[PDB]
Amino acid sequence: GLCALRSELQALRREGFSPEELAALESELQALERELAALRSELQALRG
Amino acid sequence: NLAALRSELQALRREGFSPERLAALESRLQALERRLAALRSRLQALRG
Repeated sequence: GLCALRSELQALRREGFSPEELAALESELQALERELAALRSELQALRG
Repeated sequence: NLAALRSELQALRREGFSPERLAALESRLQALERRLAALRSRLQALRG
């Protein structure tokens, strides 16, 4: 799940994977987090 | 919890809220889920 992928990247960073090696994966995860946050705020806006 | 989000979307639809905004959000949720599983796969290839 989103949570597990977040914990997997922390693990990879703990195991010595560098930012250049993970930049594309970390930036994709960040965007999905932010898109999920957006969807939830759209729902609150409808309910509002 | 994307299942929860889907449940909220369907609840709002039953309650008469903007069917078109809800459709647009459902569409974005599908696209987000496609990228989520694709990211999951890329991480699995690295095998920690």
